Amino acid sequence: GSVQIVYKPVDLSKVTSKCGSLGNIHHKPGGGQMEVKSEKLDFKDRVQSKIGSLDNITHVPGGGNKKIETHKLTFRE
Repeated sequence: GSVQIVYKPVDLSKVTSKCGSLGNIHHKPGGGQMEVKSEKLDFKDRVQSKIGSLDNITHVPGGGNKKIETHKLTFRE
């Protein structure tokens, strides 16, 4: 009972951008008020929590292109 597996993916992709002039970008947030009351806080096994955040981001990638590629081969008898 012979088994023969061949996994030959080809990818010639191009995630491309072109942008002549990126700019003149103003991010002027006007402040705020945050209150959080808790008694107890238990966490376990790969928890990702934020509690009480006042957070400003300005993110101007000239490019900002992303490619995510997952090859997963699994074999069981």
